[PDB]
Amino acid sequence: IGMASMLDAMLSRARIDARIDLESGRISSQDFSEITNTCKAIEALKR
Amino acid sequence: SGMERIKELMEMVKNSRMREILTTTSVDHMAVIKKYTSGRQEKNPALRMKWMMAMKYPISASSRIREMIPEKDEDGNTLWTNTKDAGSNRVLVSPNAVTWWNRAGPVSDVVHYPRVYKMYFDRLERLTHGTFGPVKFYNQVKVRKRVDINPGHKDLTSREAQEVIMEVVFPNEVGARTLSSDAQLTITKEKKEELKNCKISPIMVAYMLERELVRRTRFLPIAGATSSTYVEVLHLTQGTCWEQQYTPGGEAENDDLDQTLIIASRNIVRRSIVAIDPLASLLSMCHTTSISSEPLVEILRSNPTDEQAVNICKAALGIRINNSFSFGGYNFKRVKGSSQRTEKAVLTGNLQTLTMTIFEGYEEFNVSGKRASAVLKKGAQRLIQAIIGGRTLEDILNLMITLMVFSQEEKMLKAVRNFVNRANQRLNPMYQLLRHFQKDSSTLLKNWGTEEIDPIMGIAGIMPDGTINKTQTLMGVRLSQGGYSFNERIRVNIDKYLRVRNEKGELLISPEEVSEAQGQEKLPINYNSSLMWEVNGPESILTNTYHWIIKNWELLKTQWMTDPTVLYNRIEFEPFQTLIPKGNRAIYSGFTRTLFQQMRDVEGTFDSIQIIKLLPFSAHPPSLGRTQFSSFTLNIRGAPLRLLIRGNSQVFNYNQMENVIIVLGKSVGSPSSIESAVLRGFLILGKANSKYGPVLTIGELDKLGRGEKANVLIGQGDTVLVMKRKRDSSI
Amino acid sequence: AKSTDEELSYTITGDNTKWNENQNPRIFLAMVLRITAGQPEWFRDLLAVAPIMFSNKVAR
Amino acid sequence: RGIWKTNSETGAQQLNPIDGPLPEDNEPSGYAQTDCVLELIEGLDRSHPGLFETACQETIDAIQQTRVDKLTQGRQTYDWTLNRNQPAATALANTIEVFRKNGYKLNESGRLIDFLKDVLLSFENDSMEVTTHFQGKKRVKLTKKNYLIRALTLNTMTKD
Amino acid sequence: AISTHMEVCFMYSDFHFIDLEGNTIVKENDDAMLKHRFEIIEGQERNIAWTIVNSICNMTENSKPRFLPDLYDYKTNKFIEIGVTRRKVEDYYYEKASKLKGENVYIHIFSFDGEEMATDDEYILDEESRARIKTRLFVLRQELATAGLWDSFRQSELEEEFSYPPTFQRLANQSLPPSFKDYHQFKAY
RNA sequence: AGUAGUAACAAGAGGG
RNA sequence: ACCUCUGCUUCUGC
Ligand SMILES: CN1CN([C@@H]2O[C@H](COP(=O)(O)OP(=O)(O)OP(=O)(O)O)[C@@H](O)[C@H]2O)c2nc(N)[nH]c(=O)c21
Ligand SMILES: [Mg+2]
Repeated sequence: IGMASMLDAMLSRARIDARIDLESGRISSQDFSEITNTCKAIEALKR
Repeated sequence: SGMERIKELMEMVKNSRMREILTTTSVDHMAVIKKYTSGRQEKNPALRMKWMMAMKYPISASSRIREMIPEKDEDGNTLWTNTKDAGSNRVLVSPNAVTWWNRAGPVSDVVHYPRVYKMYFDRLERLTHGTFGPVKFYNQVKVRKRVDINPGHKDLTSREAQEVIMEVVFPNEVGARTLSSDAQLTITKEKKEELKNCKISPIMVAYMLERELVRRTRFLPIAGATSSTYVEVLHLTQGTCWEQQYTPGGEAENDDLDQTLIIASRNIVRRSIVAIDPLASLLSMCHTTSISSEPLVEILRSNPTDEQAVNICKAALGIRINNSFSFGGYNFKRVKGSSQRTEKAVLTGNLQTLTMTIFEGYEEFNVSGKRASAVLKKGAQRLIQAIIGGRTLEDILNLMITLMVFSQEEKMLKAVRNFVNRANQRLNPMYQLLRHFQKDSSTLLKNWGTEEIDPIMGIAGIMPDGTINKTQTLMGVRLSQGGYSFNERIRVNIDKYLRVRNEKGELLISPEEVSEAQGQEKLPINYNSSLMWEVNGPESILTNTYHWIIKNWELLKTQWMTDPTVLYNRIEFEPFQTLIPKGNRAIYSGFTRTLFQQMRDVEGTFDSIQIIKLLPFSAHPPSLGRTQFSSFTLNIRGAPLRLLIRGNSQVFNYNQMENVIIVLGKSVGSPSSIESAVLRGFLILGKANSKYGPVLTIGELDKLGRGEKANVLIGQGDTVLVMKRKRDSSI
Repeated sequence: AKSTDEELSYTITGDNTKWNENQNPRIFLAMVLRITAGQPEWFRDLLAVAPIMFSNKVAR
Repeated sequence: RGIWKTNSETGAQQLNPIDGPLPEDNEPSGYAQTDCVLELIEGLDRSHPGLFETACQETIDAIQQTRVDKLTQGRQTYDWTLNRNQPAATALANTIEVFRKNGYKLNESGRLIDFLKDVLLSFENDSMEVTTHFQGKKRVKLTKKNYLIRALTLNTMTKD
Repeated sequence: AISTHMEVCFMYSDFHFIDLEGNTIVKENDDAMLKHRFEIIEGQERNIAWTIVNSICNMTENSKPRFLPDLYDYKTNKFIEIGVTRRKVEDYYYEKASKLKGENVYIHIFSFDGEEMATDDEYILDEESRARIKTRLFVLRQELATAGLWDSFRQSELEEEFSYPPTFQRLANQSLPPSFKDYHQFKAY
């Protein structure tokens, strides 16, 4: 359920998932960078 | 990780169309576009598959197949192609690719399979460890009932299963609402543990968990045990003319066992009351009966069920009883007084006639419980006052409601907001009025009232709320404390007629108090008894009795002619007596024996079909009566069937064309104008006659005289010429 | 059970001819309005739509 | 033997047999009588106190809860945007899309009843615009009448 | 109110990070070596917001709040309600500490004057950082005031509908038994 | 011709 | 004369 666009929903999921991944040990910083960065590119390309 | 998915997304968003779609499609609207298709549901899949399986590449597979398996196999077969399936990026492949993968593909480990697919694997386990008895051949009515079809469920609603599955498979997507129940939480823990690291598709996990957790049912013709482990193998255990005795591997629910114990005990009690020596007969049946090959005696020794029939059996066996019954999960023990069962009609708040039993009389009740207790008082549909205690206010709540329901008051009757299921089968009234007021007290509490209780610095109060109040409460409701010696099992004695008394000689239980409800056992009962038909059930009492008469007809006929009273008293007719309403047994007997004597007296008017039909009704000390009967009532599963004295009925009819007697729709084989055994003290001569005056009812033949012939609406639209006989026949 | 022993009982094995071709949208409009008597007008009008559309239908 | 009228909106010839003359033979007849129907329904209400009210309250609850996507369930559906049959979901998608392009989008709520609102409001449009693929793609403007006739259309086929 | 509240929220977090070791820090670059101190929850669509809440609670085994908070702090591991009010920081706090009674949420009210109020008059945010918010609020109330709109703003902080539009109404009128002139007459009958 | 049976198939569509 | 595509997709409801 949601009024959010499919894209905004996916971006917010990726961000939070990458954070918990990091502060659980599952993911390194040089991934967590790559994701949050990719997210911001998508963010801008959306613009 | 989440590495490659975001890269993909990045990729997609570079494309303008996809970006438009992704930016202008809400999450809600995704539901629509997800099903957007040019492909239609195949209308004839059987034909289409036969056609396509002739083709080189009928299967559609993910494009990644192309990197996962060789294009050709050792034998020269092409296994995949680059042709896109219409509407996707899947590609067209050969069935040879499926076999290839199955011989030479990536091997996975399957540790989770048994756990994810437990519902299915459990079926096999129960079969692998099942035991077969022999096959018996007989005709038995299979009555269509809603039954459970999936053993090992957790009795969750679809809401609660959803909530649990969300926590197990998709915990971060749960949203606001999290799990109330401790049942939910303990299931979640277990499943989380069993299915950790699981790499099977979460679609299959969720699908399986949902199938497994929710109780599912179905309407099926079923003659025997209705438990789900039996339903599961109905195809194997039950045929049109046969039973394959069988016991599934694994343990029964305590709930199924308890339920069956009650049914067995009631059947035994009801059969025993009609014997010359009830206690002797009950003891015999107790000592031969088994449930799933467990002796009933052992079950009765070790089972805590407190129920009237169960307690009669326990008394007979020298087992100590708790003279209590359960209602809504709480044990009730009446302290003082008593009341009366009464059948009367009740307009509920739904605006509905619903005419089940009332309790009418003074009754003090001590009520134990899980975490709660109370001192309910009850008159006639009255809550004289209920003082409730417990660990939590919560535990005082459940029981609080239960007790208002139990009261039978008009304030809960006219407060509900049907009496049957959809198949129009009657349901449990004083348990469903509980279920309703369970999840919605609202109306009840604000339609119950309140009370201004004195300062008496001890007896608190509960309001039309759940709130606690100082010197107010609900109408007759209190909150105090009190309530070990409730559970103490006492030594009792029992007389020849099943009356149970304490060591001081006080009447605790009488057979007439035993519920008349004819239930269906969840587990197989074998009486192993000469006092019970081999085939269980009321319908089978009917078919078996008539089948037995017919097959023994030569003997029984000569006994009818030479030695009637021995025939009437034969033991094979006692089960059938339990189908006849208690109050009618004697008059029905009297009527029957008189008709049989008239048949003897008026020579050449023998009729074997009439004798067979009426014979079971002879088996009770007869009483004198004036009453003429056009039918006898039998009670079959709570519903009167009427067997017509004259000719065929739905219950019992002779079919000329087949030359068979049909009883509730089952063949039980086969063996002048004057009818000697239809009216007592009259003969039917033949067709009515206008030249003998107008048409009387039966109940107006009253004042005719020897030799005097009338016209009678005798039954089923017929009018016949009768004659009041000149002599009489005595019994 | 509800009958007396003196009554005849017959069963019609029954089929309706031209069911689809003889039921009428206007009649179903009446049924819906009657069934929903006393209910909120928005709901009544909502349910009445289908019958009204059927009264005004055309076939390809 | 009923009454003919011309529909103001579609121009359709419309036959009304209701409260018409009573059947005169055993041939199939459509001369149903409103007052007789209402008597039967009232008789049924009497025989089932509270049934209509409850069934109505359950329907109201459903109206509130039901999502647009409920309409994705179904088989072949006449698609007025194509004047052709399509799977239900595709037909739904097409209607939603053409609606929003013509300014009807209460259904963005995601609730079915808002789509129903859109449907009725769509009939006020002077000129519903759709696109054909010429025999390529091309904008077509339907007259109010064209659109209404399509909205009220049943597609027909033979039963195999 | 919605734009205002959400601006404060955004200011509260933007340009605020955590190290490789893990000490609160401020920065103007806002960049792939550090990590945001705060999760911003406000502005997210409700379902997504709850997704974020749940994800965090599952990582910490923090209990889940009854209400949707505005932020979460990865340093103090608290959820945060922001408030903005024309009336009294004094009273609007205890208005919300009510709403959130039993919860475990740092509250942080801000008035348009400047003066603020947090939990246990204890601040998890720095002075420079709160300065900006307090300032921004006043400068907004200034832009509100000289626009004519502060006096307006400082005084705020259904049955289902379904009817027939004209065409469908006309169709309804023509779907009746023959004696009736219109749908409303028929419905009354 | 044949299949069929109240209307169809007995190749269709597109390019050149 | 060749080339290409197609074998439920202008036609299957509740
Ligand atoms: C409402 N009840 C319940 N009850 C006793 O509790 C028993 C169990 O209640 P129930 O749920 O109706 O079960 P039961 O009657 O066994 O069901 P069935 O006979 O249909 O199988 C009843 O048979 C009855 O003896 C009561 N006993 C007394 N004295 N007064 C009451 O008001 C009530
Ligand atoms: Mg028909």
